[PDB]
Amino acid sequence: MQGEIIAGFLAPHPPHLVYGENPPQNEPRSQGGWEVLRWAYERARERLDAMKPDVLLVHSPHWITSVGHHFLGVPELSGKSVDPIFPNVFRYDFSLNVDVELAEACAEEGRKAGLVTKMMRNPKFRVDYGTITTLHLIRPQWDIPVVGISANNSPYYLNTKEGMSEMDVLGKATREAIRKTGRKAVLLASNTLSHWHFHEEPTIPEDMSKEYPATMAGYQWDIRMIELMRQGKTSEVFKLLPQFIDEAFAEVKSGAFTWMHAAMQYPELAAELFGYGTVIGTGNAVMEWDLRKAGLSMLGAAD
Amino acid sequence: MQGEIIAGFLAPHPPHLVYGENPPQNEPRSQGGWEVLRWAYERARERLDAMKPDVLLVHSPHWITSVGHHFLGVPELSGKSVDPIFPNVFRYDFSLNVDVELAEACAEEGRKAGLVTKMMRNPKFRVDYGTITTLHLIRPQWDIPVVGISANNSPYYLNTKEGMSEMDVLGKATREAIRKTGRKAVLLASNTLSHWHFHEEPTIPEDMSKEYPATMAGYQWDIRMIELMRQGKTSEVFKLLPQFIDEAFAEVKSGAFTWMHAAMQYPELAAELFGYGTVIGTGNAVMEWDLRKAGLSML
Amino acid sequence: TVVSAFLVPGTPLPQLKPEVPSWGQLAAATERAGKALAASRPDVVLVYSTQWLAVLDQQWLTRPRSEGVHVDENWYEFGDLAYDIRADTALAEACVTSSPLHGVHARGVNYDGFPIDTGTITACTLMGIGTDAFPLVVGSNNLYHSGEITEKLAALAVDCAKDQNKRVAVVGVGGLSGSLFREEIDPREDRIANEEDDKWNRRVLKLIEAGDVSALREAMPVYAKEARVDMGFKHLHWILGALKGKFSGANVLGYGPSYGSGAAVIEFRL
Amino acid sequence: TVVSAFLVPGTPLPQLKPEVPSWGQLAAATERAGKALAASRPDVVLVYSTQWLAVLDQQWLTRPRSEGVHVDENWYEFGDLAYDIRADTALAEACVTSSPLHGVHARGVNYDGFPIDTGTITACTLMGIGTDAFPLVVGSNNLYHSGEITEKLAALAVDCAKDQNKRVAVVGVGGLSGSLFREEIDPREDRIANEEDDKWNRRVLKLIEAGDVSALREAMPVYAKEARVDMGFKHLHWILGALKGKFSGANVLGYGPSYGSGAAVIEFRL
Ligand SMILES: N=C(C/C=C\C=O)C(=O)O
Ligand SMILES: N=c1ccccoc1=O
Ligand SMILES: [Cl-]
Ligand SMILES: [Fe+2]
Ligand SMILES: [Fe+2]
Ligand SMILES: [O-]
Repeated sequence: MQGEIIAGFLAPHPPHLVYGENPPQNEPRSQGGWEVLRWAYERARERLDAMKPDVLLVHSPHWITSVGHHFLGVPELSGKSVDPIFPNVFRYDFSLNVDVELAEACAEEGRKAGLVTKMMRNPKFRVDYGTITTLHLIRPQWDIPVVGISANNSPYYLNTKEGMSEMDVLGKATREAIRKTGRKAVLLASNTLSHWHFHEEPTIPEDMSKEYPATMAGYQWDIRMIELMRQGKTSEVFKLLPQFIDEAFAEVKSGAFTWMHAAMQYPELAAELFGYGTVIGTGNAVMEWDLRKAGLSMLGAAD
Repeated sequence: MQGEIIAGFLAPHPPHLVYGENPPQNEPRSQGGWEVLRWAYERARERLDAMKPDVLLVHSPHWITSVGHHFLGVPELSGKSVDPIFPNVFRYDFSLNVDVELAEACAEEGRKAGLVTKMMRNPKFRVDYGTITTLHLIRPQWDIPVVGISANNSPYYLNTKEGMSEMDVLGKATREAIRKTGRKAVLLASNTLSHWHFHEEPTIPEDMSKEYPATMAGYQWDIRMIELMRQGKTSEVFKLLPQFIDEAFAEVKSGAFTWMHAAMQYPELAAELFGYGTVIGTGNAVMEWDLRKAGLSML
Repeated sequence: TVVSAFLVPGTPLPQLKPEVPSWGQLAAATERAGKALAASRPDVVLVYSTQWLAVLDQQWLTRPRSEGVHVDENWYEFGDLAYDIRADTALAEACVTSSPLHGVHARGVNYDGFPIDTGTITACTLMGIGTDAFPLVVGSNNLYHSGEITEKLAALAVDCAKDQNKRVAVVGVGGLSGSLFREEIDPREDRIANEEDDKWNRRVLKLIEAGDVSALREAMPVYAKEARVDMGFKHLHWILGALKGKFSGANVLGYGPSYGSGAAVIEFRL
Repeated sequence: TVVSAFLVPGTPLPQLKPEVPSWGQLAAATERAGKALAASRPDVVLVYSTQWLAVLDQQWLTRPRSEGVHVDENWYEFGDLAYDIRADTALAEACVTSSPLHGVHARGVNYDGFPIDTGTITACTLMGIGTDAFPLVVGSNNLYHSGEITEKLAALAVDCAKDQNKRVAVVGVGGLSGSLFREEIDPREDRIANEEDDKWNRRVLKLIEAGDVSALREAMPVYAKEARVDMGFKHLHWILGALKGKFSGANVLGYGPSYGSGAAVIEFRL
């Protein structure tokens, strides 16, 4: 048995993308919307469909923890996820399955590496709206076990550098958990890029004639970062990540993007851009690092 | 023998997409722009690069002819293509080669099919900016011969249905020419979708913070139409086309899209969307019908 | 129009595990604050919680009855928070309307399953508010709003209450110093994270006891920065705005730790 | 300010193949208009060509010197149209400035290799304008502009010329009826496509000779629809605008076919 990281996805969680799809789980109904980003996710969906992984691991900015890094530790979780900011677009009934064994492995290896880690064992816990949105976007069937990871406070409470350093440690902790368990895993970094936004609610939100970048410079930052990734210049994206954080208010400050690449060992590998679009002005890219195609997917002999 | 129609691209001609790339042959220099559409074309470029075709045929809305359908008919054409509406973004020094044999075949086959056709034999003719833009967008190497076809007046001077019927016949004539000459060709319909537009650029044309659909209705029509052809419901696309043209003011009225599909025999085939985006508010999609993968390429 | 004013913690730890003595003291203090609230006989409770976050427009809770079971995303190990929260829809809806006339775009939020924050929930439970007798008008903590704007929302809401002939109890929900421990501790050994946070808490708590609004006002921004105060202490600004920058003094019914952070229950003497 | 006025055809067929009798007569007639223009001693020639298409801003030619060889994309078989067009940058730039003050966003166009239209080129060649002595101020046919807006652009330009103390010759470049044949013909058998167009062309040609602006304006829009007139007859609106909606008669120097379409040379009497 060998553990494997099949691929890593930049899988952002803007809820408007599920709103525009009108799945059965979502209560409110739209007249469509954001189909560029949505078509980008159909490309992502079919790539994941072919992977047939054992587990999806996701790192969400909207489960914020102060005391270390937390992992969903209950086998079955469910609920009604209502978005606090866009309740008119996202009220989603969900029911998911947690890969508790791997989640515990991750927590274990994280602790061993010097992070403080916790298992979430309250079965009435409501999984965060960011996690539910990304999972639906990449996998609407809800047929793959998940490992939900919290985004520890460190990047904001301490500083970007120290927080990123924790996220790096978390990532290599995750890789080690995956490889010891022998799981065939896909990674999901639930981060949008530039997060400058519209401050106003636009009556009929699906109106794509009123959807565009909030700023020029923020869009310019997104393109520059997106180009480097598809160029395979991974060390250059991470060297630029802090300045990108500050000037573009990028959601990767939350840590998912660093956690993912740390788990993949920062591969100098060309990423595929399924698509880029804006939602309320914020830049969102749906992308993939196919480690299996690069031959970098296999981690080592499991225990 | 074995004549082949490898694939058909919906390959629109916004000059802004070349402005954003800053190629050697385009004079003005941008700070980037329209990279979603440019990334869409990058995919289209790879697909064309792998096809290894003898020739690229293109039908352009910006070579307008009143008296029938015209074809490039001199071996080498070159010049400085300056866009009359957007001269600050597009001033492109070009040099192309024409597949004169095939162009003559198309004209003769159109003639035999009841269409009036003509060969353009004037060596100082300046190939239109739309043909030059589309060609650069899928093949910036300029190393594949082309057949430049004009867009006859009929859709506008007569009406949409009579115009589309002439494009249908032109498409069939084109198919026969490729079949008879044994060419392995790709088709290029140089049309944008919805053409409602802004009434000015914002001093900095590259400012993508000021780039979005002109109207909600136009965008919705575009999405509806390209989703349909993504489902391979070609018959349904062409039934909606006259209404789409009227309401979305779509450039497909020019006839390239009908010409391409007519030559392909309206394949009920799922098309691949490389990308949708907006330029000055107009809807532009870059798409492919891979007849080689569908086993429908051989004539 | 304002008959009562209180500041109470947003932490659920006093509710969830009162058998930790200092946590239990804070819970007992909140309970007592609720009794004082009731004795002032308000028709509505004007609530602001630091954990009720808005980023677009100002939100005002407009659902008549919101009921559910909430599990705090940090303190889930310590139990569940059942709630049955009533809103004064007529008054909340008037605040939504009045807000743009005071330069703040606002909406109501009336959705089944809308995530009411931990602070609002624990305050309701311990203080016995958000009932049919003491319904709530909850205004959001918009992350882009300053203290000055928060004061404007509070006064704006008090005026709407005066128009509807309703006595108002004002409740601000949030912590003091915010240096939460970043490792797991024994809850019985909980204490203020550091001495500097403790001194700052005690210093400002005494300014509030004395009713020294002038000195309090100039201390607040420095305090908020240096002691990492919950959300810039805007929950106090909420009280100040409702009171129109004036109160005679205060009674600190409890001051204690909450996983390293500071927390207090304060009864204000108008 | 305005010293002469002309309407001439946009078709290149008279210039390119004058050996065809009907096309030669129109070519000769345009040259005769050229002489009449020279005799009025203008400082600039105020030009509007039906085939100079704009879509966004109104365009005004501001390049001091444009030269090249234009090949018409319909009539390339009959030869090449060499040109050396001189512009009055001062007056054209003044027209660019004045345009938005009259409600029309406008821009200058100064680029090496800008596609000057067939109409403007053949008009320069045959009339002998676009020289250093008779430089052009060319204003585009914007497709979204009506006849009334076209007049506003022309009068605007004439006012700019008044300020610069310049004698202006006005030239409208475009055809009459537009029922072009849709198959190839023997040029020697060219004629107006049908009687109806001929009847219409002749009817309004007579209205122009009389100087009956009131009646002409009544006919123009109906004429334009029914006889498929080149670009709504806006090249006439350009003349009427430049003459402030008034003139006293005209001489029709020539009238004949251009591949089914109607074409004419009109000398106006101010
Ligand atoms: N990160 C995002 C981006 C965009 C819109 C809505 O969420 C978020 O707010 O969750
Ligand atoms: N079809 C087009 C759409 C948009 C803008 C410029 O180029 C075009 O001509
Ligand atoms: Cl909390
Ligand atoms: Fe987010
Ligand atoms: Fe076009
Ligand atoms: O166009």
